[PDB]
Amino acid sequence: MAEVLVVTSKVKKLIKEKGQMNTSAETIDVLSKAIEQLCLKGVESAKADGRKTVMARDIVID
Amino acid sequence: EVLVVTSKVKKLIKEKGQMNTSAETIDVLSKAIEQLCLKGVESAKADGRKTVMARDIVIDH
DNA sequence: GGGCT
DNA sequence: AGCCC
Repeated sequence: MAEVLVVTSKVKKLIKEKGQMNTSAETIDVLSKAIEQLCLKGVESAKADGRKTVMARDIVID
Repeated sequence: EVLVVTSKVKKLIKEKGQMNTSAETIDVLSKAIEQLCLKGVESAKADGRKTVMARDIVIDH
């Protein structure tokens, strides 16, 4: 799907290796929505600063 | 290390923002995913489950 | 590599 | 001049 923004295999490997847990399909969808929201907040910060580039300091996790 | 699909993130930010994406931006997004997944493991384990589910990924903040 | 922010 | 397409 063109909608998936996370590397499914690497996310499942992290959760398996660090948690001994499986990962639901819906977990991948929520993580992809999280990325989309972070990128859109990033665009707003960069635009407010009059920049053309989304930089690390534009991505704030509360 | 990289947990986001770099080409799709750059396409989203280019298409939705008419902006470039810094290399460090990709690293911060990957750190964000790692932290969300590890908080997910905590919630799932606390609930006695063997699967990280959507309700384990808390993002409303 | 070839420009750009 | 460091860094992005």
